[PDB]
Amino acid sequence: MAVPPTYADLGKSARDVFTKGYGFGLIKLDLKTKSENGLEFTSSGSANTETTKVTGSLETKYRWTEYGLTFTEKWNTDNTLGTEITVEDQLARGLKLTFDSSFSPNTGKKNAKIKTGYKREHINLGCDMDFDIAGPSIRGALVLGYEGWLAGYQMNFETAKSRVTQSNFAVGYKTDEFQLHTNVNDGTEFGGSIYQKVNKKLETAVNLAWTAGNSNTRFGIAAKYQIDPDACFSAKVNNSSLIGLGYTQTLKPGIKLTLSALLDGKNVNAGGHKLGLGLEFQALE
Repeated sequence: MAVPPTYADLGKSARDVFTKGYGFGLIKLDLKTKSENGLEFTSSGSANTETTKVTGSLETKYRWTEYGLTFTEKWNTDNTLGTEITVEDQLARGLKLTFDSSFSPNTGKKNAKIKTGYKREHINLGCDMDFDIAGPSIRGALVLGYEGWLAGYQMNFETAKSRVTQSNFAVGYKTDEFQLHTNVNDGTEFGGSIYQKVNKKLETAVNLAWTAGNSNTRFGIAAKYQIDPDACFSAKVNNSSLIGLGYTQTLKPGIKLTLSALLDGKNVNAGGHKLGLGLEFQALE
């Protein structure tokens, strides 16, 4: 059983480029300190320095053994409450148990979800059940792996009703320089993502999806261009003429500067620019 993170290859390309990147002109912060002693500490969030609009999250995390125990506690300023604790089973190799807590906006009480992952040498099985008091929802995930092609489908069955609430789908193939994954988010958005590497130049990813309702094609391309070990520029544009770039610059061992800006080609000069300035601090050594 040599089972790679195939489920993770379904959205690694897509999630990064698909995200809008709507910066309100504010500051993003991230600080992560790792120790291989069960300790992981993360501080993250965004603050608008124009008056005082600070919303973020604080993560108290526990990391014991790389492929063993990971405890995640996080609380958002939005009052939402997130928990995810993962334990890898040593008897059943490829068996992953994680206990999740869903982050309640108004309730303030975290809610219990049970997340299970079984890896078979060709395909990945995942059972995730969110327990609501009036009607729990059980979502089943299956990632398929067959010579050259990688596939996935995650379905949400709502026992609160008689019905599926979310339908997620993934298909594609992996090649030396090209990775393609067709991804579906509900019946409402279905499209494909292409990951292409330009040797020693830059790396580009394409995401475009069709959204049910009208004949809309959503097209977007992102490329991360690295010239320096301490400097890498990542730019993406969406077919809505929206150009957003993020510049990652390392200022000495421990400080990452991330400049991000979405320029609405619709009329940035008179319509406004989207801005995100982010500092990422890390303690490893």
